[PDB]
Amino acid sequence: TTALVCDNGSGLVKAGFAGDDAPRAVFPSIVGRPRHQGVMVGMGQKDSYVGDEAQSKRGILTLKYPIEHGIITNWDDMEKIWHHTFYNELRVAPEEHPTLLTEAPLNPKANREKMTQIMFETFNVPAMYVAIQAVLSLYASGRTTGIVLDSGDGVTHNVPIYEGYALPHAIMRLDLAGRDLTDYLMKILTERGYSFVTTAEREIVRDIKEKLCYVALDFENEMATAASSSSLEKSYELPDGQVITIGNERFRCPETLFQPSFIGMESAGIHETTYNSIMKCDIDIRKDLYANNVMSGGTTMYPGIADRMQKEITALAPSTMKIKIIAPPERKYSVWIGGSILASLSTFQQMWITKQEYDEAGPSIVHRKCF
Amino acid sequence: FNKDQLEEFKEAFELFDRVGDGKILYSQCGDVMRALGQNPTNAEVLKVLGNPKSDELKSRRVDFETFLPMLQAVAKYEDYLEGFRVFDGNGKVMGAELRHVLTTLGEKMTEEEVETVLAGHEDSNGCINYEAFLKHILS
Amino acid sequence: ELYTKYARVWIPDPEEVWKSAELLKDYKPKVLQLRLEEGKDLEYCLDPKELPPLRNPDILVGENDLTALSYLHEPAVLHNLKVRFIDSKLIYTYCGIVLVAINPYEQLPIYGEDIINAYSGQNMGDMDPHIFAVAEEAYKQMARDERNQSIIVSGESGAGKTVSAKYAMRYFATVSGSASEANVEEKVLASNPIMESIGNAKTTRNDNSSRFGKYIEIGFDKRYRIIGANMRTYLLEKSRVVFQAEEERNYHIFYQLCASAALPEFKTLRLGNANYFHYTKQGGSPVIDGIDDAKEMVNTRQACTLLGISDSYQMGIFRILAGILHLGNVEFASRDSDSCAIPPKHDPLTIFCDLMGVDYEEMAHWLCHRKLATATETYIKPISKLHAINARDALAKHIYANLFNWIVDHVNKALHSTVKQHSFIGVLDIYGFETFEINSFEQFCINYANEKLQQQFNMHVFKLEQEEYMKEQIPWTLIDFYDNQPCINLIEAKMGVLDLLDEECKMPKGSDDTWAQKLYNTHLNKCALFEKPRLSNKAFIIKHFADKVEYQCEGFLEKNKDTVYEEQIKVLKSSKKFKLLPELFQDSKEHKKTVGHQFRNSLHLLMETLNATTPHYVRCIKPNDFKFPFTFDEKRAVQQLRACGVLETIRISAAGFPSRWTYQEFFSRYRVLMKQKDVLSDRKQTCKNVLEKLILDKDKYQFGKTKIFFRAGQVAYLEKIRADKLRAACIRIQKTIRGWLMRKKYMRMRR
Ligand SMILES: C/C1=C\[C@H](C)C[C@H](C)OC(=O)C[C@H](c2ccc(O)cc2)NC(=O)[C@@H](Cc2c(Br)[nH]c3ccccc23)N(C)C(=O)[C@H](C)NC(=O)[C@@H](C)C1
Ligand SMILES: Nc1ncnc2c1ncn2[C@@H]1O[C@H](COP(=O)(O)OP(=O)(O)O)[C@@H](O)[C@H]1O
Ligand SMILES: [Mg+2]
Repeated sequence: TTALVCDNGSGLVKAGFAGDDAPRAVFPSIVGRPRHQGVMVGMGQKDSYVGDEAQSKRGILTLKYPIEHGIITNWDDMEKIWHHTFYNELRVAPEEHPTLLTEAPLNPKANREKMTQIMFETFNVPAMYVAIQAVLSLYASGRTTGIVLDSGDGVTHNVPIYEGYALPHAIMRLDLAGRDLTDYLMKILTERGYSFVTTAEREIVRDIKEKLCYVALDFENEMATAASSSSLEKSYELPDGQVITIGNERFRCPETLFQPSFIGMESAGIHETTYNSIMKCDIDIRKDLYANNVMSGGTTMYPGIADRMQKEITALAPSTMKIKIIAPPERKYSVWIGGSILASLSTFQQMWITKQEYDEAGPSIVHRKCF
Repeated sequence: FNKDQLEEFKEAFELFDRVGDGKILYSQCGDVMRALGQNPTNAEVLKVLGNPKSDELKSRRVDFETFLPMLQAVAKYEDYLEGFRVFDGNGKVMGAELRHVLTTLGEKMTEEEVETVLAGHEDSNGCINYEAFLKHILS
Repeated sequence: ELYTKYARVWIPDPEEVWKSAELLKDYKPKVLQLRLEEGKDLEYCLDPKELPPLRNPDILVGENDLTALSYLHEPAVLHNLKVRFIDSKLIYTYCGIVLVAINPYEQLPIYGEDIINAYSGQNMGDMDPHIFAVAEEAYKQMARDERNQSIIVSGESGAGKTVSAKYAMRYFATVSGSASEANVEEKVLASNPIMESIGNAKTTRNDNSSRFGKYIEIGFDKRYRIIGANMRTYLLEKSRVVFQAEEERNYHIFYQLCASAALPEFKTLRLGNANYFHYTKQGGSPVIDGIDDAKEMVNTRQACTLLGISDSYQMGIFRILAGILHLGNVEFASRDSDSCAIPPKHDPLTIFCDLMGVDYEEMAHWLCHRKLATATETYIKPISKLHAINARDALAKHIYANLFNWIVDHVNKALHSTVKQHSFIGVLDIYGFETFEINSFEQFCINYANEKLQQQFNMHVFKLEQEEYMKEQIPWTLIDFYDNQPCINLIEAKMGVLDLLDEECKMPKGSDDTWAQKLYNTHLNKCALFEKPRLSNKAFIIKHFADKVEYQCEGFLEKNKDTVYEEQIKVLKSSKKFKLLPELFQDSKEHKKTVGHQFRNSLHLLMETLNATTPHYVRCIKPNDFKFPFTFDEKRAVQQLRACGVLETIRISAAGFPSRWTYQEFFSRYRVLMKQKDVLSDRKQTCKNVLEKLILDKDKYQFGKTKIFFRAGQVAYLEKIRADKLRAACIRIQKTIRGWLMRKKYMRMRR
């Protein structure tokens, strides 16, 4: 039978069957509960809402994410999201389909233990695996050498890989995110005198970010030009048809990814953590990790981020050794595409954790097999 | 062999001497043995002759005294009947089949020899009473 | 032992694969002393271990059943065909149930009506072998029992399959009473040159090798009289459309079409000389010796017109083939490392558009880019030149396979007749086993298909003989199946060669080197039938039923890739200019499936079509390489007999009880051994004493109720001891008569 392939971050869940080329079900990983007194009788009140309901209803609701930074923070909502995914959205009984689950590297180990334990106990899935989100992007990009820069909501990490070997001593992990880009965008918009205080408002600001941000080819030139001209300034409509102008702040928000000092991290941007990750590994390898840079996950999709890095590293790195940046349009789904590829290899079928080997060994076996 | 036997055999041997030297050829040895009552095969004849080569078989001459040990060596019924019953079960044998086996297997004889010995022994069907033919040729 | 002086043995020679000799000496447990027609007296030499194959006695040689022979081995099967074919000129022969047919090049008289009528009453043993005995047994089974009947014909394409089918069709037409009702025969034989033209290609071993299975149903009314016919086709060599090894050609119809370019009709096609195009050029060898391409054309088209194809459909088909040829010449220039483009005003695509109707711009864009659709949104993604090439070649293969299935189904429209069919007899022509100095994906698929047919053949023979032992009340456990699941599980099953090849197609940066290097872990030590050639890492060896066969990987990955992008066929399907192109692609994963997986499905349908049925077999062996009206050349015939599984049917049956005798004929010769002391009232009881006394080991034979079953070799043993007892009697009589006639010469001489 086809395996299921499932990817969940703190943003969208992505799910589908292995061997398919695009995910069948995509919905925000949100669980929502009603915040107002139900007044109507026979309203049909519902214990909780999941994904697209929690979007549509949202104004009546309050909206909560069960994952902070790849770490599942409360399990009962995660279990609800999986239940909604398999029964309602895929509509396929999980007893019959091996399942593939995806995670950021250097997570708390218990997260893998519990994520396994729920699959075997609560869905009786016949077999399971876990993969690193960064590894699966190379399959989607068609390479066995490169440094996978991957950033969605939640975690941002670099994993270098050379000829199918990963290099644990060079893995980098950070907590800039589409989320802390959103919360910074909310904070800074207050200077234009617009305010958003609620989760459902945050889900507005996220659409403002998704439509209107772009990454400055040079920061200080456009910081001058926005002082110089209205021509940069772009306007947008709230759900109710009130309309707002936004300024330099639309480029200025993803500038934080290059300078985390703005949010108030002392860290260096994804460019310098890319460079330091390369520098952490052997000079024999390094030219190949300059030759392939693979961008994954949604936050990479800000227009012009690729050109900004291709400038920034070329300025940083040794002058003659050429740099290239590889940023396939699919990349928002590349981690799922990679899991589709991986779960349909015939060599891989050996390597699913079986129910037997769990039942002997308890959840801990996952630490032996998966990584 | 006693003196009388040796005398009869020597006389017969000398009758086969076509050169007057008191000798026969090796190739005549079998013929002399047969005239004297032996029935050796060509293989047996050549063996008692010492497997002679063609040239000495046809031209080397031996007197009676050298021939004699060979005659001795060669000298030293129900099977015969079953052997004829092989080619039958009404007690007959095709003349064509007997001719074929005598002219094509074993130590092949000539067709004229077979015609000569078979003359008058086959009936109108071309069948030979083999018990009678055998008794006749053993008499 | 069986060896004794004045015994005969087969000795190897280069000039013909064996030579007959006689022993001058007894053997003993070394050297043997041998008699030969030339250099008549020789040392022979004994391997430090075997003996030379002992030779069958001359009562058995020349019989109609090759398994009636007592010693079964390559020499005897060579000899017994040789004798009839040159000396008798009797060509049909039986091996077990399988019918061996040796191609004459002279047309023999024997096929005429009078013999057909004479066969029509007579069962499988009642006659000498002939094609009508198979066609009759099939017709009798169908009439005697509902179950549909198959005939299966195997060999190299030039071994006369078509003629062996054609006469079987005459047999059905003539016997069925059905001549008035329909001509299938005229239609089948007028259809043949079309499917030869599109179906066949030169293969380096011979011209006009058919690359596909061709299957024909002949349908009957419930009154067992012919309605009509239906074709099917299987196992087409989809890979050959775009790639050839050296000294091979693409399918004939491309060369025929290019040679026809002189004609005004095809002017618009702008076809160049046949080696201008990239699909035709690669074999290097654009002319088949001995044929006029353009003159084959006029018969091809006459066969189409006679088979009810539109005069304008013919130009449609040629317009499409010309489309494929123009398509191949498209050449991609890379924009970047990871993206590529078609250059401005590129000629062949400009012509391919004016042939097919589709816009230049949308083709040129879609060839350069894949489309991906998520549920909500869509991404036009660029693709590397090395991907774009395999896309174009996949589209070329997909067009050709559809055009072939359309031409076959229009053939069927002519052949098919509207009475509802009660049942059918089906006649199948397929390539036999195939091995060349180099072997490649085409041969790996051919050999897999062969060995899967061979499994059904084995199981069917094992059923028929477990019947024959059951009827005659032997214990049937005495004989055991012979099974090549251990090899099919290597080719077919998961973690098998085809599966690791599909995996290496999709895995990133896959290559032939990493495919072989991934095979050698899993199989090489673990599996008894997979073996590595010692001096190389680009190659692997598989033992089939027939032989060991070495496959080069070098080409082997590229040929497996198929994927066809949905946009690129959707563009064609939309095309305005003429009917047929939309007609081809009429009603997925089918675009994703690899060539080896499409073939693995096609063969599995062929197997379901045969396993519905109780087959009959014909094997065709081409007895000399040069088309001589009659010659027999043993070095060729060996290779045929191995490639057509006859030698394996024999090697299997030699472990059986192949040699099988009536109690009356057993008296008929062997009363000579039987002492008339013992010769007794009851035949079934009499021999039980004699045989168990002559043969001291009881395991070597069995008493069937109505027949006796000997192991191989002990019939000729009984014949030897009979010949000895006959010789002993011949001695005793010749001894007597020699002595008598010498005494009478002495009477003549004295008196
Ligand atoms: C007071 C401290 C720790 C905690 C409050 C002490 C408690 C006791 O630790 C837990 O066990 C709780 C929990 C946790 C959650 C789930 C789980 O299955 C196990 C543990 N883990 C967390 O809250 C992590 C989550 C995390 C961030 Br984001 N990135 C990370 C990168 C790698 C690993 C984990 C993380 N977290 C926010 C922190 O550590 C913060 C930054 N730590 C501190 O300020 C220092 C001064 C120590
Ligand atoms: N087209 C886009 N442009 C800019 N940001 C986007 C775009 N699409 C999604 N995002 C942001 O990226 C994050 C989602 O990233 P993603 O990798 O899909 O999450 P996950 O890691 O859960 O799959 C969210 O913060 C979302 O607002
Ligand atoms: Mg992600």
